[PDB]
This record gives sequence, C-alpha cells and structure tokens, in this order.
Amino acid sequence: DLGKKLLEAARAGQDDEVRILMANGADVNATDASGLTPLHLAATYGHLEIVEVLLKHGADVNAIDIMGSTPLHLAALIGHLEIVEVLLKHGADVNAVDTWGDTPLHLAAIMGHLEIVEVLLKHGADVNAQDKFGKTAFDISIDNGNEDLAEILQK
Amino acid sequence: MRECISIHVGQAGVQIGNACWELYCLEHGIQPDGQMPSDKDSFNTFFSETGAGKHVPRAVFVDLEPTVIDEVRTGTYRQLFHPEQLITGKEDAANNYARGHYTIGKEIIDLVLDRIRKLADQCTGLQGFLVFHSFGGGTGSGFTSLLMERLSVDYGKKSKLEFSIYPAPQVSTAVVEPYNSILTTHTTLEHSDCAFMVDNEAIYDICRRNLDIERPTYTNLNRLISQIVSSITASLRFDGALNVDLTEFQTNLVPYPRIHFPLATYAPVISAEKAYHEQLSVAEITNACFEPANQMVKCDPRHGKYMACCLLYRGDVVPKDVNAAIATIKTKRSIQFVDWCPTGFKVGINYQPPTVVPGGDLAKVQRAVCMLSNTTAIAEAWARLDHKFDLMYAKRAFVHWYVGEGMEEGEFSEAREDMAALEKDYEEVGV
Amino acid sequence: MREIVHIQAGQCGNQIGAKFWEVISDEHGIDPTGSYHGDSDLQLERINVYYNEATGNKYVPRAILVDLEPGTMDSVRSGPFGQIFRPDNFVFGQSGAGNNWAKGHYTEGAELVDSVLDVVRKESESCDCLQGFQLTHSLGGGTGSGMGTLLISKIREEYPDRIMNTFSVMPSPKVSDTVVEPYNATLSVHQLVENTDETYCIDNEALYDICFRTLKLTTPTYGDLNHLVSATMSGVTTCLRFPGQLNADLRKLAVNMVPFPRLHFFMPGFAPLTSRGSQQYRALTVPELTQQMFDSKNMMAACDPRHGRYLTVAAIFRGRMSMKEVDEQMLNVQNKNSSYFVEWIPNNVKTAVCDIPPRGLKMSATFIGNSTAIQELFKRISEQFTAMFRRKAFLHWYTGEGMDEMEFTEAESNMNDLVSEYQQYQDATAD
Ligand SMILES: Nc1nc2c(ncn2[C@@H]2O[C@H](COP(=O)(O)OP(=O)(O)OP(=O)(O)O)[C@@H](O)[C@H]2O)c(=O)[nH]1
Ligand SMILES: Nc1nc2c(ncn2[C@@H]2O[C@H](COP(=O)(O)OP(=O)(O)O)[C@@H](O)[C@H]2O)c(=O)[nH]1
Ligand SMILES: [Mg+2]
Repeated sequence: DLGKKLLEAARAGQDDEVRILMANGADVNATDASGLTPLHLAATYGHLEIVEVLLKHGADVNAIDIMGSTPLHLAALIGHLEIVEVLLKHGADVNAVDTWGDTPLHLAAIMGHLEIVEVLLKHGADVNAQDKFGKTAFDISIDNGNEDLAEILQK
Repeated sequence: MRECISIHVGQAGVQIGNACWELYCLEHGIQPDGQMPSDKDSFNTFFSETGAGKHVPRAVFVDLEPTVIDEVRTGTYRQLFHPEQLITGKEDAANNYARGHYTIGKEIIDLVLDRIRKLADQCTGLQGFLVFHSFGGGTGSGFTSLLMERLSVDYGKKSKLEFSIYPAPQVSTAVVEPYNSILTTHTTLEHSDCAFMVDNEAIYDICRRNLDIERPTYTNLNRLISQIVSSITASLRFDGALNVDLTEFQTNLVPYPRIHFPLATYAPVISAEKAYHEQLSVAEITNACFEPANQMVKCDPRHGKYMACCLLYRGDVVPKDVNAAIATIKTKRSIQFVDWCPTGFKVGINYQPPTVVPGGDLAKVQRAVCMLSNTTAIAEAWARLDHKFDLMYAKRAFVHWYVGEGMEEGEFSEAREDMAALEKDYEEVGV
Repeated sequence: MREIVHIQAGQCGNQIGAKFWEVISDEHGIDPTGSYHGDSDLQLERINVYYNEATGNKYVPRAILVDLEPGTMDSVRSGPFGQIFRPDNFVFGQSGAGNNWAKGHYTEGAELVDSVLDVVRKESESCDCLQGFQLTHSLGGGTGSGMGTLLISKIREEYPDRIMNTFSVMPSPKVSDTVVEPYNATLSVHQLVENTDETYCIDNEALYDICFRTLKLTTPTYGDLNHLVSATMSGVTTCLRFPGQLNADLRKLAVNMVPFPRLHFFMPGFAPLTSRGSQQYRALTVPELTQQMFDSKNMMAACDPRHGRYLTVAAIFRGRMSMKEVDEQMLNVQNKNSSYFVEWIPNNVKTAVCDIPPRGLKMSATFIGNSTAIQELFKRISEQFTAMFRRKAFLHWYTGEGMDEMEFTEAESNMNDLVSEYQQYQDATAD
C-alpha cells in the first residue's frame, strides 16, 4: 500500500520519496485513520516543497479530517506563512470552519501569528465568524489583552 | 524571700525584657556588671546575690532563633544575666503558632525547663513566674502556650502572670497574628492567673500624641512599656502594702478566674523636651487615669462596668490628697462598679518618684500613677480580634500552614468557641 | 534560617541566573573574583544567605548551574562573574532537550538528575541552617521546564521541610513563536502547583510589552528583557539579603503571601521602569513610586490587577525616604483602591523599607502580589495549549519519549481547576 508510505514521506519531508511514490500510482488523496491526507501532514510539518508538489498532482486543497481541519487550519495554527500563501493561491477556503467552530483566522490569532493574521484578512477572512463559544478573533484579542493583534484586526 | 522568676519569650518578650531589666537596675541602683555600692532588701525578690557581691536577675530569655538574644549577649548588660539563662534555637516559628507549639518548640522545651529548674532551686520561697511574650509571633504565641502548660505540671501551686503584646497593624509583621492570638489565649487561659495585655496601637498613639514621636519604633514603644511594667511590679520589688505578692494580684484584680485581664492606665506621660513642664498634682494625674487616651489597651471604660480598681502612686503624693481625689471621682464621674463588688479603690503609695532611663523619651516627673482595673470594656479588645479571626477562618485562609505543622483543624474551632464563651463571660457580668 | 541554595536550569535559567549574581554581587560589594570591596556594614550582615565564605576573605555564590546543552556552560564562564562560580557546581549533559519537556523530565534529564542531586547534597550539608531552594528556569523550553520540574520533585522528596521557590519565565509568541511552548508550560505548571511553595511569574509577554510600548525599544533583545528580570529579582530578594523584620526569610514570606496551597504564583512589579544605560528615571517621589507600583504597565506578568483582587501584597521600598510618608501613601492606595483588595483578609498589605537602593537608582519600589488577576496569564496559555492539543499537533514528539497522552489532559484539567479557584476567591464576599 503506497498510500501509507506517501503519508509518512509527506510527514517526514522526503521530497524524493513523494515524487517516486506518486510515479508508482500512490494515492495523493490517501487518508490515515483520523482523515489526514499527505497535504494536511506536509502543511503541518512545514514541508513547502511537498505542499506545492501535492497541489500540482490532484491534492484536494480543502480536504477535511474527522475533526473538520483543513490544511489551511493547520498551516495557520502552526505558523507556516509561506504554506498559508501557497494554499490560498490554490483555492483554499479562507473561512473553513472545523468541529470546534474555529476558522484559520481564530487559530492564527490565538497562536500569535500576526503576519498570517494580516494575510488571512487580506484574502477575505470573516472577522465576525464565531467559534462554538461565540468568540470571534477580535474577542480573543480583547480577552487575551493582545493590543498588537487588536490593532491589526481593526482595519 | 518570696522570689519571682521572669521568663521572656520571643522577640517581643526579649526586647521588652531588656528594657525592663535596664529600668530595674536604675531603680535599685545596680550597675550593668551586677555590682551595687554599699546600700543596706526587697529587690531580692527579683535579683539573686552571688558570693562575690554580684546581683543577677532571676530571669530566663528564650527564642527559637538567636538574633535578638545575641544583642543581649553583646550589649551593655552582657555581664548582668546568667549566660546559661539566655537560650536560643537556630530556626524560628515563622509566625506560626503550630510551629512554636508542636514542631520547632518541642526541640528546646526540656532545656528551657531544666534551666528554669536551676533558677527555681536557688529560691527559698518561689512565688511564681512573670511571662513576657507577643500574641502575634510564632514563638510568642506557640512556645509560650507550650511552656505555660509545662509550668502548670511542674509548679502547680505557683502563680503565673503574663505581660502580652496584643497586635496592631501599624507594626504587625504577619497577616496570621489574629490566629496566633486566639490559639495562644485559648490554650493559656487555664494556666494563667492574671494577664496584662499591652496593645501596640495604644502605645503607638501615646508615643505620637504625648511624646511627639512622628513614627514610633519598637525602641520607643518598649521604653514606654517598661515604664508601665515597672509600675506594676514595683509592689513586688519594694516594701509596700498593696499587691505585695503574686497571690494578692489575683485577689485584688481577678474576681473570677477566666476574666483575668486587667486594664492598666498610666499618667503623666510628658515629653523629655518639656523638662520645665509645670508639675501635675495628684488630682490631675488621678483624673488622667479615667481618660481613654492614657490606657494600655484601646477600649472605652465608660461603656463597661468596674469589678476592681487599684491605684499605684509613685513619688511626692500625700495620702490625704489621694482620698480627696478619689472622693471627686466617686461623686463627679460616671464610673460604674458592678453591684457585687465593694465600690472602692485600693491605694498603694511608694514615695520615691519614677526613674527615667537616660536615652528615653519621657521627662522626669515628681509624681505618677498606674491604675490597674478590671473592667468589662476590655471585651472590646477581644471582639476586635475575634472579628479578624472570623473573616479569615470562614474561608480557611492560611489554615494549611497550621495543620501542616502538627495541628488539627479542629483546634481553630475549639479556640474560637472558647473566645465566644469569654466574650459572653463579660456580657453576663456587664450589661 | 539563613542559607538559600540557588539552582539555574536551562538556557533561560542560566542567562537570568547569571544576571542575578552580577546584580546582587554589585549590591553586596563583591568583585568578580569573590573579594569584598564595599563601604557599608549592612552589605555583609546577611551575605551568608546567598554566598559561602571561602579560604580567604572570598565569597562564593551558593549556586548550581545545570543544562543538557554544553554550549551554555561556555556562555556563563565568558561573563564577568563566570569565574566566581565553583567549577564542581557545573552539571552539564551532552545532547540538549530540543525544546521537548519529555526529554527533560523523562529521558535525557532523568539520566543527569542524580548527578545534580549530589552537588545539591554537598551544598545543603555545608549549610548551618538551610532555609530552602531557589530555581530560575523557563517554562517554554525542555531543560528548564522538564528537567527543572523533575529536579524540584526530587529535591522536595529529600528536603520536604524546606521552602521551594521558583522564578519561572512564561512563554509568549511575541518573543519565541515555537508553538510547542504552551505544551511545555502547561505540563510545567501542573508540576509547579503541586511542588513549589512560592513561584514568581516572570511573563515574557509583559517583558516584551514593557520594552516595546513603554521603553520604546523597537527590537527588544533578551538583554533588554533580562534587564527587567534582574531588577525584579533584586527587588523581591531584598528582604532576604538585608537586615529586616518583615518577610526576612522564605518561610515568613510564604505564611504572609500564601493563603491557600495552590495559589502561590506571584505577580511581581517594579518602579521606576528603566532601560540599559538610559538613566532617565531621576525625579521620582514616594507617591509616584507607590502609584506606579500598582499600575498594570509596571507588572512583570501580563495581567491587569484591576481585573481581579489582591489576596496578599508585600511591597518593598528601597532608598532614603520618610517611613511616615511611606505609611501614609500605602494607606492612601488601600483606601482609594479598596475594591481591589479582598475584605476577608485583614491588613493584607505588608511594607518593608531597605536603606540601600539598587544599582543606578536613589529611590525604588518592588511589588510582590498574590492577585486573582494572575488567572489571565494561565487562561492565555490554556487557550494556546487547547488550540494545539485539540488537533494533536506534534504529540508524537512527547509520546515517543514514553509519555502518556493522559498526562496532557491531567495537566490541562489541573490548570483549568487552578483558574476556577482564582475566580472562586475573586467573587467571594465576607458576608
Ligand atoms: N511592643 C513591641 N512589640 C513587638 C516587639 N517585637 C515584636 N513585636 C510585635 O510582636 C509581634 C510579632 O511577634 P514576635 O515576638 O516578633 O515573634 P516571635 O515571638 O519571635 O515569633 P517567631 O519569630 O514567629 O518565632 C508583632 O505584633 C510585633 O509588632 C517589641 O520589641 N516591642
Ligand atoms: N526572558 C528570557 N526568556 C528567555 C531567555 N532565553 C530563553 N528564553 C525563553 O525561554 C523559552 C525557551 O526555553 P529555554 O531556556 O531556551 O530552553 P531550555 O534551555 O531547554 O530550558 C522561550 O520562551 C524563550 O523565549 C532569556 O535570556 N530571557
Ligand atoms: Mg521571632
């Protein structure tokens, strides 16, 4: 089964194995037990070159795992600015909501990724999107006392 | 003789002890090396005599850390005290009653008692003990209540008198002082025959108002206290007719064992900068004893009823002038005695004026008076403490420090209920 | 109690720990070769608390330097005071912790921990009366957090009757955007609530915001952040290092500061705020110092005190100033801001004055507060921990070191329980 091998090369950042596996029929949109695809895992571990390759060979930029996490949610959470941009350029849904009601904007705001926050706003991120507890990225800013984030959100 | 042994526990007890013994020496004409030039004695109640002509205080100083006692060991009175009667541990009770009573205190209690026994064994007719301590500190509160328990077993028939420092926020060192104050009062109540509380707030105010000291320090407070304590013990150290032994203090001032907290009032307290003050008559200083501002404890005797009242004069006081002054007090003032006590005043006159320590804040005066009275107004002092206890104890604030040091939480409630019964004891007398 | 054993673990721990020694050594008059060069008797009176006295008249820090990364050994030896530390007291590993708390707590750090206890044991057995331990470390890395919490736990089992105190620096994405830090901090806080008596929360969020918004430093460095830390650490330890009677030792500080066992995370503050070699703060008075002390901008934890209530406060004034004026202003701030102090802990603010100010200042004020507003710090970390933990990101880095996933839910649950306790006491009334 080349799917499991493609998931591990994608997580491990092995560019060479990724290309070889795809050349032998490996399912680019394979999933692990939680529903994470090679793209979800390359986006999580910061493997930009693998993210780009998967996107040129059929990867679903908006795939969701069992928890509604998209690759953009994970790139936004972990803080990979470059991957966030590549995903937005390939049609990633900036306003995708996961099982906790979080959008990527929420996750970038909580983790303090201010540059990613600016990027997501510039691409249409909904500032009124509320999580499961009714909080927007702006409320997170007020509640945490993050003046830097508040200022960025006020534009 | 009829000897008295003074025990000084903790920083407060020790520092006040140092100030008293300094005064006693000046009053009896004893030098800091213990020698006394050829004079004749009643001072023997408080000082032993060595074969070399040295007069040694019948005193023990105990603390769980050595800092304060080391000052005593190196100070002006370094040769006065028996060196084996200055006892110290290495580590203190951290403002925690439980530590002074249960854990740290138990490491030195047998040593302290064997040292008290060495003093006791040099006495012909030991009357009892004078114990000086703070309510608020860990040693002052916890070790003293351990010591008083042990003394009751070893010296059952002997009298025990206390001089206790009641907390004031202006000079308090701990938030838990209300707790320590209540835990020591509960455990020492049955072991103490008579207790003179000194309210640091009262003394602080007398220093500010009467002595013009902007920010009084312990040095100031202690010199004023030592002057009041000397007036209370003078009867034991000199010939006289009122309060001539420890038993007489209970007879005269404690009608019922539990309500054994006399209020002391002292006048005149004049600043050393007013050397040429016009001397105050007997009438004026006797009147001054009924003014709340001159009391050692903050409370209002006009809101209470008197059970006993002693007036201890020192100086140029003609007995007829005292009688005339008391006469005016009975007629003019609204001083209410309980119905079951003879509505009278016991009077003692010692005809030497008070002594003032060089370095002190007080002026020399020709006559002074210390009034000791057992009034129900003193229950205001307990109520103030009980209220602070109740605020912290309702949320169990700081209790873990105590239970973690060998104490059962249940002991907070037993002590507090004993304090509720004490407040009622005063209510039932004075209504 | 006299001696404190100081431990510094990890990069942050050593960096801030090295600065601590450089700053207090200047205040105590110790040159970088350990010789005394001071012109005041107060500088040596309590020197034994942090320095061991060596062969010559040479003082040596009672410090243990620890890290799994050897590179930090070199950084510390290169400093001015790098040669003052005992060489036998540098305990270092081969491979670092990789910012993984599990490597510090369970694998690499557990191999080295025994080696460290041998140096602690040597230092502790040389002490006349060991007071306790002091640790400096970060909660966001691996060595300081994972190994430091391991060390704390192994020290508490050997020396259970001693005080364990930490200077724990909290992570912030503003200073280090390594996203596993909330995991490391949360796992550390769980250890800290159970095994320390006193922890000073030094929040990098607040250190960054002070440098950036107040000191107008466009690009704060760790040197700028550490300048604030060293000034705070000098302030909070003043009472332990100079003669005094309030909070003079770790245990008395703890009984006054900690009303409930788990609520022992203090929010320190300092005034005036200053940058490295600016000397801007000059015209600063007692009322200004007193108001600045209680301002949010002066707090070393990113918490607004006006969003909670103070359970206890210890304030330390340093310099030549009127004790009367300090009494007055401190009372004024409590009356003016009555709503920010819990009513059920009477006289919960304690004030100390030390005559010696810090280096480069004539007047200074340090604030040590136990405020329910500290829950804003924990809620911030909790939220970041939950964001990450929900998606299970990088959990394999921890479970791969034999760490059970339920140790994460237990830490999270404990931290959430801690936040709920602060709110319980913030809403509690006297009634
Ligand atoms: N009047 C007066 N009060 C004092 C003196 N020293 C301390 N106090 C008060 O006593 C209380 C503290 O008790 P301390 O005697 O200092 O403590 P301790 O008995 O040595 O007990 P630990 O230090 O806890 O072991 C506070 O209310 C202080 O204000 C003193 O010299 N005179
Ligand atoms: N204030 C301050 N924070 C530091 C310093 N060095 C590292 N940190 C913080 O410590 C955390 C990383 O911990 P670190 O000590 O480097 O890892 P360790 O060496 O494994 O304990 C991050 O939150 C850093 O921002 C320093 O000198 N000062
Ligand atoms: Mg003491």
